[PDB]
Amino acid sequence: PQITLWQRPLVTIKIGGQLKEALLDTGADDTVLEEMSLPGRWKPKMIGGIGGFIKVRQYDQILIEICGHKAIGTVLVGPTPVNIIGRNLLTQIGCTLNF
Amino acid sequence: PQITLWQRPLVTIKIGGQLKEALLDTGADDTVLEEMSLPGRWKPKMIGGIGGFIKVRQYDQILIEICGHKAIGTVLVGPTPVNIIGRNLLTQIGCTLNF
Ligand SMILES: CC(=O)N[C@H](C(=O)N[C@@H](Cc1ccccc1)[C@@H](O)CN(CC1CCCCC1)NC(=O)[C@@H](NC(C)=O)C(C)C)C(C)C
Repeated sequence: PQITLWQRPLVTIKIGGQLKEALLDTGADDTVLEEMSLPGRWKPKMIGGIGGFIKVRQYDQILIEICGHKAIGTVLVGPTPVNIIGRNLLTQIGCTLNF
Repeated sequence: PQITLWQRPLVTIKIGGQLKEALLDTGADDTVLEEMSLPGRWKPKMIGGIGGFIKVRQYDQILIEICGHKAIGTVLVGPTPVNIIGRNLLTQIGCTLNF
C-alpha cells in the first residue's frame, strides 16, 4: 500500500498467531519489539536512541508478517511502548520513501 | 525521488544558508537538528524517544529545503545524535511510504 504521514504510520503485523500494531520507522536500523517471551536463546545488546541507550534481548531469524508481507530477521525485545519495524525488515518488503 | 532503505535514508538539507545531512524519519513526530544558532525567538521544550528525554530549543516557521523542496515549519535544536526530519516536514514535501 501507500502510507501517508499525517499520523504515525502504525500497521498490523503478525508474529506467530498473534496480531499486533507496529510503527514503520525508516529512522531505525533495527526492529524493536515490546517485551514478549520468544523461544530460543538471545544475546544481550544496547541500542541507542534520542535520549540514550536501553538494554534489549536479541533474537535472530524471527518471521514477522507486515501487512501480509513476510520478512525474516533479527529482532530486539525491550521495554518500548510501541513495536518498531526498522530498516532490516522494511527492505525485505520492498518499502521505499517517495516524494 | 524513490529512496530505498538498504542504507540510512540521509539527504542533504539547506537551513540557515547551511548544508547539512539529515535522516528522513517516519518514526519521528518532530524535526530535530543538532545545536546551531537560528534567527528568531525560540522557547524551551523537552522531547522524548528511546533512552529518555532531551531539552531542545523550539524555533517556529523556519524555512528549510529538502532535496529542492521548500518546507516552512517548526524545527527543534538540541543534543540529538543525528539530524532528523520528522513527520511535520515530511508531510509538507509530500513524502509517503510505499510497498
Ligand atoms: C540507532 C537507531 O536506529 N535507533 C532507533 C531510534 O531511536 N530511531 C529514532 C531516530 C534516531 C536514529 C538514530 C539515532 C537516534 C535517534 C526514531 O526513528 C524513532 N524514535 C522512536 C520513539 C518514537 C515514539 C515511540 C517510541 C520510540 N523517535 C524519536 O526519538 C522521536 N520521538 C517521537 C515521540 O516522535 C524524536 C526524534 C522526535 C531505535 C528505535 C532502534
